[PDB]
Amino acid sequence: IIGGEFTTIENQPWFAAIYRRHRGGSVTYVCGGSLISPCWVISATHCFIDYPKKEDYIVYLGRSRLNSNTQGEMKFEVENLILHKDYSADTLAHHNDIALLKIRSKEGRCAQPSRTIQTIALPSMYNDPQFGTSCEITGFGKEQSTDYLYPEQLKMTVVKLISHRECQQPHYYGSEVTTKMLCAADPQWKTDSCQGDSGGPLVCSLQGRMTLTGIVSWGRGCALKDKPGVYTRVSHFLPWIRSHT
Amino acid sequence: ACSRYEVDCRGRXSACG
Ligand SMILES: *Cc1cc(C*)cc(C*)c1
Ligand SMILES: [Cl-]
Repeated sequence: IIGGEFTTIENQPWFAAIYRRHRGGSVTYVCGGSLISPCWVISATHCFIDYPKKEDYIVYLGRSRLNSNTQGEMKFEVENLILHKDYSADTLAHHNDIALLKIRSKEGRCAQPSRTIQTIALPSMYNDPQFGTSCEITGFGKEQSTDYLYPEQLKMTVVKLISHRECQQPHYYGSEVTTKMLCAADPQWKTDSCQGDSGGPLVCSLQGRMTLTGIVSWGRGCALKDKPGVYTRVSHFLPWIRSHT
Repeated sequence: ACSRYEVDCRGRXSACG
């Protein structure tokens, strides 16, 4: 996350931190995700498309730090890893950038609600907040585009929803943005998602409900003028989510 | 170069492609 502030998992308790294990037991971060039910985390297919074997992945909930453990965290295996069979990416945009992970502890259990872990509601079909609405994104992604390191502490920031019309300008992304995507950015262009933030949540209040409006997917650079964040538009993937869940 | 240890290797900001 460019800009924004350090937070803790208690302020984003639906945030899931997804890791890959290596032949030598080295564990590296992959991407973020969101807890949408006790056994299900939603994320982005592009995060997994190169190493699609569920066995390599670990998922943490209740976790506030990237390479250290935090009190109140819970560790899960991936029982099912479901990618979107129409995933594609031209050179910039990612289409159908959405994935599900069924999580299961070693005792065979799913998440339980606590101080650090809660589910995030999905929107009802085709229901997005109005443009101008202030939303939250969270992740362990880069703090600057040029960094080689990732912050150790969870961050969040606020961004505003942008109309397709406005996002579909030449000097933004044009028709590179489809109707199954959604743009958000800082009016002053100082805060944004970046590498490592993908799969993570874009959360808005909608009908007095904290709601998973988007999933961090793509964008040109990070916090670049006229280059908003581009998010999988969850309210247009309900059938896919019901049919796999 | 960019490896299998790389975080979110197809994320915005990544050198892939
Ligand atoms: C080096 C590398 C790694 C991944 C996961 C993807 C691309 C394009 C390049
Ligand atoms: Cl599919």
